[PDB]
Formats: sequence, structure tokens, C-alpha cells
Amino acid sequence: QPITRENFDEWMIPVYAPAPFIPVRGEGSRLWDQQGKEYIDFAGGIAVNALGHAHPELREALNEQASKFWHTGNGYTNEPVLRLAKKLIDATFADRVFFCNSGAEANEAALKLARKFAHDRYGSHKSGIVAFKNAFHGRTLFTVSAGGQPAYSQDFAPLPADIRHAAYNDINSASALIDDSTCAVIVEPIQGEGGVVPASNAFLQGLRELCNRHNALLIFDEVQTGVGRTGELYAYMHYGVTPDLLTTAKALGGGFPVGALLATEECARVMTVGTHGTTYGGNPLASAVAGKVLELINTPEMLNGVKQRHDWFVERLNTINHRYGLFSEVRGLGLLIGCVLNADYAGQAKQISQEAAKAGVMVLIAGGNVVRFAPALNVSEEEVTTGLDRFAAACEHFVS
Amino acid sequence: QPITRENFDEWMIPVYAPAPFIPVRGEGSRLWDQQGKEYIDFAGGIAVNALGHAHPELREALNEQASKFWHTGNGYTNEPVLRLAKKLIDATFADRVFFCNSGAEANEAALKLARKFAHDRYGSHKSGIVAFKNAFHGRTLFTVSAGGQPAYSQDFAPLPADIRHAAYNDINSASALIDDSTCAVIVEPIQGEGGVVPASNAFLQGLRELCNRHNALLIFDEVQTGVGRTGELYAYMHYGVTPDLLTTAKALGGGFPVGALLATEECARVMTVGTHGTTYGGNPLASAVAGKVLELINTPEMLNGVKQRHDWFVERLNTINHRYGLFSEVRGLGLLIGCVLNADYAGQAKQISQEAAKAGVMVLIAGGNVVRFAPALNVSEEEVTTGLDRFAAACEHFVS
Repeated sequence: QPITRENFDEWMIPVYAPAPFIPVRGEGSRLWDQQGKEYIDFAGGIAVNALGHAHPELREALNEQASKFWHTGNGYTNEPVLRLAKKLIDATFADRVFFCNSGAEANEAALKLARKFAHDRYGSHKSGIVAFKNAFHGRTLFTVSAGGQPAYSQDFAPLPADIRHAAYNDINSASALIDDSTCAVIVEPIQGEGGVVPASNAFLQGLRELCNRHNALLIFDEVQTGVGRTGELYAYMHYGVTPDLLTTAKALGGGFPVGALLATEECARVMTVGTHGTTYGGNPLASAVAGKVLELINTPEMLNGVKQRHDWFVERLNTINHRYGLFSEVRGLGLLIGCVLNADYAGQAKQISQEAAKAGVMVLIAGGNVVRFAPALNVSEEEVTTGLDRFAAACEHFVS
Repeated sequence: QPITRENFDEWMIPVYAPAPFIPVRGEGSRLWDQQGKEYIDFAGGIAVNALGHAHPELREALNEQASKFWHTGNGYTNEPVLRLAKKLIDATFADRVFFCNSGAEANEAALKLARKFAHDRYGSHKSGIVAFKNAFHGRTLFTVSAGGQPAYSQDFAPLPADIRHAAYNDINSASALIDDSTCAVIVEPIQGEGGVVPASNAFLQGLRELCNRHNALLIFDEVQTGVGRTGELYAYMHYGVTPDLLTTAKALGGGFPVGALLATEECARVMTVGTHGTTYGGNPLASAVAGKVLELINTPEMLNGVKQRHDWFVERLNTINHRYGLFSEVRGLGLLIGCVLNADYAGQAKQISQEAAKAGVMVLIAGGNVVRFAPALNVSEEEVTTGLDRFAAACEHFVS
């Protein structure tokens, strides 16, 4: 009758090795497990819970809609999805929006759009997708092939063709591969799963120029960096560089699964009826929640609060690092932050993460070499201080 | 300030041409638009709203969970997702489950699993996927290439390689393509988007034998046919044939986006840590709702009620067809039903569907030649009678 962690190994296809403990409830940046142990949540659902757990406003938005209707599919549109498209359109470089269920699906849409756009304006010979080493764009066949970790793509071959990977942050690597045959350049403004590595300002200017020069669409995968995470609504705003396509998901639904492709008028025009689609994308429920999310997150008091919190994190992480000497650098932007291990401790991010869990704070990794922080954007000063106290206890246990 | 249908053409990437009217609320099999016109909903969200609109029980399940927590991502499991895995395991041939956000993602998982399984037990040369003409498996690059409507895949080339299509319901077509190099045979037990065409009993026995003989995994895409739609929990039960992998989505979450891959112990074992994944899949919210759905749908009174309703539909559709002579045949199973147009009216399913909307009933199409019905499983006798009255009015207007 009771549910146990041993139940997980018996019943789930074993793609994840999750925590020994099982969460049963949360509020804000706190989470509790079956035994009532209390965690401070700096993982934030992997950058998804931008307003923390069980937020009262997301809850009324969800239940208000849920009492009218949840879903019709896309033969019918709805008021929530349309208010949401509008909020996005007004807030970003975008003119049109397409909604779906996840980051992976949004990137699939973006790449398909790019392929179609080049076939239609230039010719069927123009198919190349240029992405970057260590990129993560999701787990579908297409998006994992565009993603730059061959370990996640090897087994599933033959992979869609005409994808090449340049070195992140290397403008020369990219120009080597970008030419008149390229339809798309897909890039994360900050590499998330790949070590929390920010783009340099030059690198994104350079890509934009290469795109212009060669008529490829520039796609920014802001699935991990979007919706306030950097201190601005999107990273493209921080950098000053405008993409042709922008994918967003994750924080956008603050816990409810949703993704979006933002596009210029020129690009959208090309996706005609029946050329793509989704069954659940743009449903009333998801749209009512993301709508509320945008409204709460897209305010100067929140966004400025993100930069404030960045400083809380960085200051205290350095104090900590000065004492214990784990990290060679602390990097990232707003509230996507990475502590990179120095060579003494290389490859042990996971162990530190497990130590943190024992001390009662949830952090992530980003490769074996980086401890990743992605707390809720409305994380309180007190939760930050407590959670960093626990993280420090953890670093102590770990150093031995 | 008010939201209008003209707003849809201004703001959405135009992949859908939805209805002139916009739904604002529903209850059961009734839906209302902005002007308060009343529709009977035989489209049921494209076979998704198995318990109709804004169902009171789905609502408390949703709000109960939503007050504990919505999401952590998969470094952490949860009680809802585990109760759900268990319900499924107990109810089906499956031993293990993997959860995701949609049918498309579930099929991506299934095919990737199959590719990996063959690479691991036989060798990297064994990669072939055999699917069928007119199959629909979703809109990712991989699943649309496995899908059998070249119009939806052409523009996005180069497509993943080693996919071939046999003729549905043709055992000889399939044996021509299935050999020792095949890793997977993916099939819909009833082709949904492709004309509501049921599989013959022979055809699925035959595929199962071919699979066994050649060591390919048999995958049944029950995304459209699963969760009661046929009168049994899944179509594989109606047919007597057990697949190796089963994908399900759609009705499973009764409106909330969710998909699942059901697998035998032998197959699951092969998907090791980090080989696949999803950010939202298996989240508490989705799992609490599908859990309730399964509990309401997987009962002899519902399932038997589905067969009862099948008869209501078929009887009255024939009365109607005898009067107006639109349809050459009425086909399908349980509450997935197709009225196939005779040659006089070929290609005009969409027009009939538009006539139906004017008369105040929502039906679907399945190609230009078939009017498709997928009402909620708990559709009441009265809603069925009223909606078929309106459908009949519609058929009258249409015949001229």
C-alpha cells in the first residue's frame, strides 16, 4: 500500500536515477519528502519552477480555467491562448507564436520551420543545421542530433543528416561550417546542461552576422534561459542580439508543461495549414497558467529582484569557495549559476550534489564538473541564506 | 480589449485553420462559444476528452495535487506518478512504464527504444523501421517520417533514414519489408487520422508473427485508440495480440497533456540512465489527473457503456445514411467511428464538418473522405440523440 523508492526500480523504464527520497509537498523554495525532511530547493525543477512550489496565483489561474474547459484541440482556438500570444508578441521581437508541450517540441518546430523556409525561398539544396558542441536541445531524434552530446545520440542511428557542430563561443569554428547551404544556426545564449557556459557578446553578434550574410535563420534556444532567468525577460535582451526564431518552454508554464516558438512575421508566413501541428499545444489550461506566469514575472520589481538575488548567490558562493577551495570559477547570469570545479575535484559534481541533498538543499549538476543553481525567481533572502548555509555544511562534509 | 477570431490570423503561426467561433466553456459533451451558441461535442478534443469538458472529478484531482506541488523534474520521483505506473502495469501486458508529454514524444521513445534494443542485442546493422501508409504517429521529425503521409514530411528533408512504409492491412506488403534488419514494426490498431480504418485480426496476428520470426519489436500506437476508446481498455485486448511496446497518450490525461510508453521487462531493461529523458514527463499534476482518469474509465460499467454507445451511434448513423445516401460505409470500433463518403461526395468531409458546426454539432474529418466521431466515453443518451439530430439537419442542408 505505501509508495516506496524501491517501487521506482520495479516500475519505471530506468532512464533516471532519482533521489533516494521522494517529495510529497512544497511551498515556495521549500520541499518536503515522505519522512517530512525539509529541503531548500535551488534546483527549481531544473529552471522550471520560476515562482516556486504550489504558488497561490498559479493555483487560482489553473482552477479558474479548469472549471470552464481544458482542451478542444486545434480545430478551435481559445481566449487564454490568444491573450498569451499577445503578451509574448508585445514583450519580444516576435510577431507570431506557435504553442506546444515542451522545449524539445518547440525546437522541433523551430528547426522544421527553418528547413521549410529555406526550401521555399532558396531551394531544396539548402538544409544544413549548424549547432554547437555540448548543446542541449531536447530528447527527440531530431533535437538530440542537433544537441551536441554524442553520448545521447549514438545508439539511435541513423540520425537525420546535415547537422554539424561547431565549438561553442568560437566564431571561427562556426564560420567554417556556416555557408549558403545552411538553413539554420541554433544556439543557447547560455549552455545549461553543458556546464552553465555563457555566450560571449561577440559570439552572438558574430553568429547574427554570419546568419545575415548567408541567409540562414538564427534560432536562440532560450528554453533554459528564458522567462526572467537572466534578469531580463529573455537573454537575447541582455545580449542586444535579435534572433529570427526563439524557443521558450520551462519557466514559461511555471510547472505546467508548455513550450512556444516565437517568430518574425516573415518566418511564420511560411508554415502553412497542415505543415505542422500538435494535439495539446495552446490548450486553455496551459495558456491560462503561462499567462499568469508572464504577468507575475514580467515586472521590473521581479526582474530587478533577479539581479539582486544573483548577487546574494555569487557573494556567498565566493565566501564559501574561499574557505573550501572546490571551485575554479563561478559563472552564469541572473539565476542560472554554475560553480566549476578545479582540477583537484574534477568529475565529482554529482557527489557534491548528493552531499547537498543530505544537508537538506537540492542543487543540480551540469556535467560532472559543475554544480548548477536554478532557484525560483521569487526566492526569498531567508531561503537563500538557509540554503547556502546547508550548501556550506555540505561542502565541508565533502572536503572530508 | 475583447478577443476575436481575426486576432487568431494576426498572432498565431498559421498551421491551423480553426473554426470561425471560439469556445469559452463546456460541461460534459456540450461546449459554448463567445456568443453563447451551444454545440454538442462529438469531436471530444480529437479523442482526448474521454470524460467530457471540465469534469468535476478530474477537477478535484487536479486541484488536490496542485496544492501540494506540480513539478520537480526527474531527479526526483513522486507518489502520483508511481501509483499511475502501477495502475497501468496491473491493467496491461506491460511491466515497466515511461512517462512523457504527448503521443509524438511517446512514439519517439518507443522507436528510440527499439533502435537501441537492436543495436544492443544484435548489432548496429539492424535499424529498419517498418510503418504503414496513412499512419499518423505525431509531428516530430522522427515520428512524421515514420508517419505515412508524405505531404507532412516532404518539406523537412533530409529525413531520418531506414524507414519504409507497407500498405496497411496488407500482410504481404509488410513481409516484403520486414526482415532480419528490422528493429521495429510500428502500427495503429485503428488508423485514426487516416480514415478511421480498423486493423483486421489477421493483419495484427501476422505482424506479431513476422516480428517474432525476425526479432523486431512490435509497437502498437494506441494514442488514438487507447483508454477505453474501443470498448476495452486498449485495442490490443480487443484483437488478442500482444505488442512488445505500446504508446498511449490523449484520453490518458482526459485533457491534460500526457503520454506513456508501456513496455515489457525485457525491453525496458535496455534504456539505461541518461539514454533518454523528459523535463515534464511524469510530473505530479499530470499523474494525479491520469490516475483519476484510469480509475473512472477502467470499470466494466464504463467500458460496457462504450459498446452500448457504439450501437447508438451506428444505428442512428445508418438511419441517417439510408435517408440521405452520403456514406458508402460506417466503420470503426467503440467510440472511434468513421462515415466514409461514397464517390458522389468524395473529398467533401470538411464541408460536411462545417455544415455540422453551423447546426451546432462538432465532428471531425479523417482525410477529405471521412467524417470522424470521437465523443466522450461517458456521453449521455440525450447528448447523443440531440447531436445526431443536429448532424442530420446538417446532412440535409449539405445534400442541398
